Amino acid sequence: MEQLTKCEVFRELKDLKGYGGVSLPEWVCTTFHTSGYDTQAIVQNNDSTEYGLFQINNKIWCKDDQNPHSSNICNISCDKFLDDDLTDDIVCVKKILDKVGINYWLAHKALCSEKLDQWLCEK
Ligand SMILES: [Ca+2]
Repeated sequence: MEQLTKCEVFRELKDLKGYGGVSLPEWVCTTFHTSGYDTQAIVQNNDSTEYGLFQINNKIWCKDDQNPHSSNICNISCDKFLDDDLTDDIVCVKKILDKVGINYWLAHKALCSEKLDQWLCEK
């Protein structure tokens, strides 16, 4: 467990601002509903494990020591998404948006396309 606060996420996701048409308040909203802002969120559900603040699965995007069938499109080890530096997470997230789009994150369409004003930080 290692969470950031809304305002910290707003500071650390600065590169994604505008990328793929998605604003910062959408990403701040999306990520709360995706991982609670916890950089070491790990969720195994059935056939895949999902890592970090962005919940990137070891199925298509990264290499996992316990799943050799991965496509590893991000060409990285999934554990590098469990640390405190979101620099590479952001790189992976740009490849996902290139290939799949922001709808990889279900909270976006469901809870974060409307009324983004509460997700603001002038702090
Ligand atoms: Ca990282």
